[PDB]
Amino acid sequence: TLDGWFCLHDFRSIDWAAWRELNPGNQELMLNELSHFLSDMEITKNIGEGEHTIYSILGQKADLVFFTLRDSLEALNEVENRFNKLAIADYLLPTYSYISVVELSDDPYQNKGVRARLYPALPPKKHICFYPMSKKRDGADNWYMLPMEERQQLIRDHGLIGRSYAGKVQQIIGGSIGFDDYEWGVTLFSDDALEFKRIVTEMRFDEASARYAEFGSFFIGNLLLSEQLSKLFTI
Amino acid sequence: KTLDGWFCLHDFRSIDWAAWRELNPGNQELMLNELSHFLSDMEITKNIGEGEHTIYSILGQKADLVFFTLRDSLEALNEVENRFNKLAIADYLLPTYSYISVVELSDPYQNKGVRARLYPALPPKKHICFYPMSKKRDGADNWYMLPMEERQQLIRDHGLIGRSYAGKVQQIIGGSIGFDDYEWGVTLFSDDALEFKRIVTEMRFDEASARYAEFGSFFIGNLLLSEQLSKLFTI
Amino acid sequence: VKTLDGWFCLHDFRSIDWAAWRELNPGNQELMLNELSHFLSDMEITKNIGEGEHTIYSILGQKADLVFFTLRDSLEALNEVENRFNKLAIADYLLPTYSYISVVELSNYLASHMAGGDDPYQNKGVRARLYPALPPKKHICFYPMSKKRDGADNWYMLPMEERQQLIRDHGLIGRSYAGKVQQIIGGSIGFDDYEWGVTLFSDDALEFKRIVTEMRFDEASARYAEFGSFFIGNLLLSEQLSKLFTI
Amino acid sequence: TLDGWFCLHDFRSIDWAAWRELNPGNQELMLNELSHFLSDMEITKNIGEGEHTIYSILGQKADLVFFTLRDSLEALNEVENRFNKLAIADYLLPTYSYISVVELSDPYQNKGVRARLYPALPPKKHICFYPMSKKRDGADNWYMLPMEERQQLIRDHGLIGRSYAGKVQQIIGGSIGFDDYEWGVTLFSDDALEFKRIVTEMRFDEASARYAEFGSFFIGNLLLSEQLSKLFTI
Amino acid sequence: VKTLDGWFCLHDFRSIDWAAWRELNPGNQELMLNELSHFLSDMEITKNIGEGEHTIYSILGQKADLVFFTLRDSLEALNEVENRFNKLAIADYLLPTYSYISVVELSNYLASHMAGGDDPYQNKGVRARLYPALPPKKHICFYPMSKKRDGADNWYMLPMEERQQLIRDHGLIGRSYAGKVQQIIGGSIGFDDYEWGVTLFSDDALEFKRIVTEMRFDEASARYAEFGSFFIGNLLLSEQLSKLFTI
Ligand SMILES: [K+]
Ligand SMILES: [K+]
Ligand SMILES: [K+]
Ligand SMILES: [K+]
Ligand SMILES: [K+]
Repeated sequence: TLDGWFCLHDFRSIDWAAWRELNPGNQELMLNELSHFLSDMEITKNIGEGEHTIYSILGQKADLVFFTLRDSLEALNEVENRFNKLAIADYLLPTYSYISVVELSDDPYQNKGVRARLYPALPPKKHICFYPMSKKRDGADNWYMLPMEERQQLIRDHGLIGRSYAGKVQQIIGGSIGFDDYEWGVTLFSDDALEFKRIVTEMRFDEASARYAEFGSFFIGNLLLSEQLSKLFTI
Repeated sequence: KTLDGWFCLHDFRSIDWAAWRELNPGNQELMLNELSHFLSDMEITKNIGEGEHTIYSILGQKADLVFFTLRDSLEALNEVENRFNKLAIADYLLPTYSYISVVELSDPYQNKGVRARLYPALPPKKHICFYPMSKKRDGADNWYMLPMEERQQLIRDHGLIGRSYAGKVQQIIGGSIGFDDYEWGVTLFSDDALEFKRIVTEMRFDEASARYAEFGSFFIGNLLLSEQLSKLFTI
Repeated sequence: VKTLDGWFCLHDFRSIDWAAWRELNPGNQELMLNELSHFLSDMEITKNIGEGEHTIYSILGQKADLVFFTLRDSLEALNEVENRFNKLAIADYLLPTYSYISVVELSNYLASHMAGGDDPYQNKGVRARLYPALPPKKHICFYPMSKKRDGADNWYMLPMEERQQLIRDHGLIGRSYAGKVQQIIGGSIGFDDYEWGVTLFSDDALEFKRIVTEMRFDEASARYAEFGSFFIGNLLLSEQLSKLFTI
Repeated sequence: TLDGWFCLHDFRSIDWAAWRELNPGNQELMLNELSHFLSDMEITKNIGEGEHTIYSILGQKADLVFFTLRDSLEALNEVENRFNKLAIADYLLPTYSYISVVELSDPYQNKGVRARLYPALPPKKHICFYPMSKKRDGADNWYMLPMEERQQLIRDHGLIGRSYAGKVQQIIGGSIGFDDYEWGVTLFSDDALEFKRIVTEMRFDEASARYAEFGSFFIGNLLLSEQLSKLFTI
Repeated sequence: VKTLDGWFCLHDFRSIDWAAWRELNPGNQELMLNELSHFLSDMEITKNIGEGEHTIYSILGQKADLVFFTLRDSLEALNEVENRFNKLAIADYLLPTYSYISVVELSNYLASHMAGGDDPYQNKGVRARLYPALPPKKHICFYPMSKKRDGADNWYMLPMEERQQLIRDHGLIGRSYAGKVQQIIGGSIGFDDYEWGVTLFSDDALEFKRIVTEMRFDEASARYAEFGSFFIGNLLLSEQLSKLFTI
């Protein structure tokens, strides 16, 4: 398999109780520093050395997710440390995270059609859906014990689903074997959140997932631009 | 395929009685008045027909209160969530659990009986019961690997039980595949709590649930009107 | 599959915040304990009029320091006890660690009374089970449990007569411990995370270990029982609460 | 099944941050109170009413374990409450605990049996604790086995512990009805590698291989009362 | 089913409390960083006299920020390092998030040395594996694991000759990533919650994903492996600390 950018899903909850105690002046300074940090990220993306986006997560799991993509673990780890060193980061409590690397099955690494997948531009879709997953190794339902022939056939039929949801849902698959607790981090983008439920359900009735898919938690959110972050942190 | 309605937020909170006690009577009253106006705007959204909301006092240590909110978009639902947390009193309402889903039903949308289910008016029943569930995918007991006909039969016989409790137990089924950790969010309303125990027990002896259902935690509570909030928060 | 249901129950486990408690002066500790004694006397009044029950046991281990087992005829009454308790000044030092909600349950697998076109709730023998007076046994044992639904071992796919047989044989063991162990079975399907909440009372702790062990070799439990956490404790009277909260 | 002393495994973590903020004056006073506490524990030991020991645990699970044995649940709980009421206990955060009773699958007045039911804790250099239960999962159901089969398994299992005798001392505490697992196993040895050897060897015997379910494992080093002041001294 | 055992191991995962650390002035932060430096210099001495090893990596994600992998020849020494570490003033800002105790292990499935009535612990080649020098690779990968004992897939019920074949085929994959991935196998049966603590080192993190994936398709792991949490990190030298702890 061919690998692309290293990915970080960073889920945060806003400590409103502490944030409320800050005067408007200091709240302004911390947001000013954040905007500067966000402009930094934008520059890295403009030179094609990374990607990033922010979505507001629903429910008590988190308030925000910071999805970041970079060319190396060193180039990903300093973003994480640089972010935590921000003043406002004290009010962004860690609730969950995920580490992965963009994954995909004559040089392919120059094929500009393949580059668009390994180093994907993040679409500004209204909504986002994230969940980790793994392939089962339980009794008769053991994905990794399947023959090469049958196992590939399951992947074939599975791919036809996402193929049918083209223009409705965009997927980013990140392998996490050796990097995190599950085997894949799946990120979905769409302007209609209902499409997330439809594709994952339709997938769940397909044998590939119906028999071998193990799922972690599901996180769903809405697009959050810089022009929306200010009113968000304004009580 | 299914039909979807309002997006749902079950927001469970525990009351920080230790912290709340430290507030003088004056400050406690101001925060209640701020909450009162918040609920007033919730009532506006309810009247205009762009959602619903209700509050119940939960029994046990899982929570003290549940804020069940329904809206016509995820943006609107996240708005209520953040706006709620920005309240002064919210600092004393600690998050213990939450669930995200959308009202689900298996043209119809302009059929005045269907929309009544997809956009349900919350009845002022004396008790509520909530629990998340999922259909199992474990060996011989795999719901999503069953033939279509066998599935319909199991759903059919399951449906027979629900209609037998009509007039005693009102249900709201919220699909959460792609939205949360389980596959459905079940909400029951009844004036007799024991009806919850009767319908869920009877269901559990039906094959659809007996063989294929997985259950999360169960939350039961009592109806709490806005007028009774002042008395509740008075030590 | 049918049940007779009595009092709604609350097992309220609490841990004592000794760090915060030792900061109060004896005068303030006295006022809080005074308010608690009043609260507990209120509970006793409800008991004396036959509209509920309550008891306190000291739990061993880090799971909890105290359990407050309370029984009431409605969830509105039960919740009110809960809210009223937390509003106590001393409750700020009683940290929640675990709880359970159930209702006293009598299943119809075996009979509890003669069936003669007759109202069971008027049967005093039945009422003594539905609305049980709590015995002042020296020790308590609580654990939630459920019936498995796992492949070949699926309790809820069994025929009625087969479940009857299993409950019957299970019962034989249960009644061999009559006079040594008293049992309160609370159904919690639809009310909590497990399907039942079992409370045992005895003047000898080892009896808890004996009955549960012997049950575990009986097919009803050996094959179909799924257990949660176990809690063991000692009876705590009001006349030794002041000694407990005194450092 | 014969039953002896009631047991408490009390695992604690040291709040170094809060402990550091205390000036050495308070720290010494709290350590003195703990010394008087442990002094009274030794009296109970010498008269023959109970036992106690302390071990420094490795890893983040805990820093210390207080293993206490008493004749009744009243006395055990009293020590537990007496311990928490100590000023120093505020800096000893609870991380894990276990309740059991010394189990032995008129014998009660025989010195030989009493040595088992009411065991003196050896001052071995190391300790190992883990809870466990017997499986009731599908075809692997220990409690649905015929007695004759179950007896042979226990017999084949017993042979292992006896070969490790003198190198590893074991205290089995039954916890059915008392805690979340069915047994609490405590091992003592002057060589921690012996723990790894006996548990490994046991796990290949059909009794544990097929029917054992384990909880968390805790390893620690012997810690005397005189070593506490230098442990808590930064 | 014997093993050769070397240094006792401690993986100490920590997270940086940036909020509290920020409140500290650079004068005090400097002082704590200096104390940490003297601590690591003492660790270097122990390493130079040959009484153990130690290294530090920066973990990615919220699981941790740092891991302090330490190796010693006794549990007394290993626990003293642990106690000394926490007694550091800077340690208050290093919150414990996870840990794993184990000992460097060589299984007897395949031979590590030739026969001869010849003590293996005197073999220079064996000692190099039991008391391994930590390679300064760019990245690290740690994960605990255990062999399954679930129904048909029961590793500990397998015949010896079958476990051998499985480990043999398993070893071929590991031996194929030579010069790219170095492995430290720490046995933890009786020491921690899993049966092994596996530590990988490589200058290319993708090799971790490559080896574990290929391994997971081999029957030994495809059928019998149980995995815990995975931790991925970047190498961090003592001179890089002050850089890291500068806001
Ligand atoms: K949120
Ligand atoms: K409550
Ligand atoms: K206790
Ligand atoms: K430790
Ligand atoms: K990190």
